Amino acid sequence: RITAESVWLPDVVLLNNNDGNFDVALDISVVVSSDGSVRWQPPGIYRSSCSIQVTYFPFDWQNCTMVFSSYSYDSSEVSLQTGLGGHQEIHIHEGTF
Amino acid sequence: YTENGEWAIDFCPGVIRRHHGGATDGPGETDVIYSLIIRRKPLFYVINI
Amino acid sequence: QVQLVQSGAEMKKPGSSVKVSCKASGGSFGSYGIDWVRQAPGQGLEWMGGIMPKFDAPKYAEKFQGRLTITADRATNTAYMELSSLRFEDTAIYYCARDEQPFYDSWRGLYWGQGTLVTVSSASTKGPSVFPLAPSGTAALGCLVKDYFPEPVTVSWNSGALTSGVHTFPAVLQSSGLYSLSSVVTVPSSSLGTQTYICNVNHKPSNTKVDKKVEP
Amino acid sequence: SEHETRLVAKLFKDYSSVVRPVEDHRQVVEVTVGLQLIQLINVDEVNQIVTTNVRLKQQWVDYNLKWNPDDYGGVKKIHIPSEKIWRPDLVLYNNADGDFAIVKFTKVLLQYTGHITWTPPAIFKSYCEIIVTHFPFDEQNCSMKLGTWTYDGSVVAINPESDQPDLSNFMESGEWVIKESRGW
Amino acid sequence: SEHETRLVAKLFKDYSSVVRPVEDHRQVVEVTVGLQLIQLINVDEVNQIVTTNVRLKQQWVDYNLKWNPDDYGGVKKIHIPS
Amino acid sequence: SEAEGRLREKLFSGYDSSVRPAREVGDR
Amino acid sequence: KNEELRLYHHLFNNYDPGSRPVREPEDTVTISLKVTLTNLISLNEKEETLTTSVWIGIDWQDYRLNYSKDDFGGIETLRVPSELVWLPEIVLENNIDGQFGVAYDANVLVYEGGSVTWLPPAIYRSVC
Ligand SMILES: *[C@@H]1O[C@H](CO)[C@@H](O)[C@H](O)[C@H]1NC(C)=O
Repeated sequence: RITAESVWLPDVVLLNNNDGNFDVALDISVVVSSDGSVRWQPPGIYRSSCSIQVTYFPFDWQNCTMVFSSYSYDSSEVSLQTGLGGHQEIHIHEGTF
Repeated sequence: YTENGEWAIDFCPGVIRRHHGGATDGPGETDVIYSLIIRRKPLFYVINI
Repeated sequence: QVQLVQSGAEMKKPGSSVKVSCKASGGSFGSYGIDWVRQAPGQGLEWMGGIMPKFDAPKYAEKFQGRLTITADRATNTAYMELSSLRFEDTAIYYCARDEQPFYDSWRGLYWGQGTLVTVSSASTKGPSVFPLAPSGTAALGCLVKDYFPEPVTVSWNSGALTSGVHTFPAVLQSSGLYSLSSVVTVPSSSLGTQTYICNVNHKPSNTKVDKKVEP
Repeated sequence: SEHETRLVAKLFKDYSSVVRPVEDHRQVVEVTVGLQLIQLINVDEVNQIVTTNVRLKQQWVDYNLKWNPDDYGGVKKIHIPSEKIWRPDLVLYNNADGDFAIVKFTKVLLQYTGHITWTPPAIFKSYCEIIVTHFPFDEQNCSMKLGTWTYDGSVVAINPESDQPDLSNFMESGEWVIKESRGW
Repeated sequence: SEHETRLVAKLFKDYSSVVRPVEDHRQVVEVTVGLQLIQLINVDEVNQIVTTNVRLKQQWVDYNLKWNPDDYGGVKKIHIPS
Repeated sequence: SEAEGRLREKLFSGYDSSVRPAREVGDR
Repeated sequence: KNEELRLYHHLFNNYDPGSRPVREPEDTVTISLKVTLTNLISLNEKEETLTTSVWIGIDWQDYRLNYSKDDFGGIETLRVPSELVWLPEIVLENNIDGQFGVAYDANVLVYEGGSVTWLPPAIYRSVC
């Protein structure tokens, strides 16, 4: 368990933030396995831009996205994939949500 | 300069003050004070209220 | 290493316009630090124009004002010149000289292109007439290659077997607009009666192939 | 990695971010400035302040940050922290109550030729004269003056990247329509 | 200016800010606390909060930060980051 | 742990956290 | 070799920004002050706060940073970060929000003859 600032991190940020804050709320620590695998689970408080469909307000539904990408590295340097461990969803823990 | 929508700056003199230079006061102090004299444009309150 | 590559050589006629490019690789160049310098045949270097950070706009010599346009494109690392209303006197080798970081009110030109030859001529493609320069203890003989356009011509002696003492002069442009040169060789006077001497003249634009035997 | 580690160590052994990154002090640093408008957050009529979310793309050459790719395994481009290098000090002159200069120091893309690309984000709070005569049918011309605060044109030259701002990634606004945009 | 530079270099050669600045660890540091009230900004009756602008004047003696003014060109006082 | 400290020293000797991990050029 | 780097090493290799630029302790440093106002943002009556956008013109002499253009290739000006030179530490005393300092620490301009210029911009929230 190593402080995140001590290792290389991918500069993955919320691109569609609304308040100008791109980064995570707390850097915390990464978990490094003996094979070089690095797992990082930082907390984040995010304010993302969401275009409101106002037509049926208040009987409305919204489609609010959180766009995450590397700010600097191109696709030829850092490649992204959806996290899983075929579960392409936001994880909501039912007990503690 | 774009004037404030509600406030017009009429005067703005500056003065260099010196004080606490007496023996009892001890080491002297100084500062610069600018006095922004600003006039409100009351049009909103006249029309609306 | 930084390289400047200019466009190819151009054959033009009077009154037309020529545009020469100058593309850079191995380095990063900007909107300034571009200067064009022509060298007319058998003459010295001459500054034509350029762009300096001080004027933030091209400046030209009085000789070229109204006829010359100089531009530089930072995004594609290339610069151009465009000289219009071409004259016979505009025949020259045109160079681009550049600096990656421009001087404010002067220029240095650390990086030069290979140069482009622009020939403004109303003549047409024409082959040479080859005449002997007959030998009158060393004797001299040669071949007069006259009235051809365009350059170049290649001259060899005895199918390349005779190279010692051979001097092929640079071509001279005549007032008619056609070129002329002479190729000469010094040989022992005793060998004039025993040895054959033939100059092999080639002009590719006309497909002229002449083997002229030179004898007294 | 090892090649890039060696390259970074070589580059920043005797580097100085104080002086301008020129071979000769009589040379000018040319900075290509390109503003990308991502979002029009708010138009404040009362305080005369337009808030926008922008990317301020800056491009310039650093003479001392050059290398031969053949000497480092063919590495032709790297990403380095922007805080370590000299940068131009672009400031929003008409800043109303936001930040005057860039505060989000994202990474620069550095080429082996010394070319730098730095594209930090910013929240521009600009002071624009709001004419409310035709409200809500009003049209507003709002500007953003940018320049090097402490460098003059004789040591640092700035040129627009394009004649217009980049609106390719602009999010649609539910309150305003941008009729025209242009950079002079 | 050079006298002050030499003095500051001498003072902080082997200085420690974590330990109380006393000759003996059994000695007490005496701190004189004086509160200057500049402005009463607001009184919040709901949340029961009083917000004020103040200057908290603090005066103590650091045993290790002493010098002879004759040895440093007559410098009798300096300004140091807290 | 002393062993953990030794392992950390071994790992971070010559390690640059600003350099992306790529053993060969072109590795993603 | 860039002449700016040679000048910077000449001026700052042996230099203390913590000490005032005075040959004797009893000498005074004179600061030439100009305050330029760009925008009056608002006067909040409820909080009794005036918000302004200004930039302060600060000029003074530093004999330690004295140089001649002739000895350094004609350089008449040098930009360095303000954290490397002594500053008089000018603050707005009557601020209401606790923000005493300037908004952006701009470079100081070190002219020949020991003349130092600092022109930082600031956002101030002052008591009114
Ligand atoms: C700086 O030094 C020169 C001599 O090199 C002197 O002529 C000049 O007056 C000095 N400037 C100051 C500190 O006033």
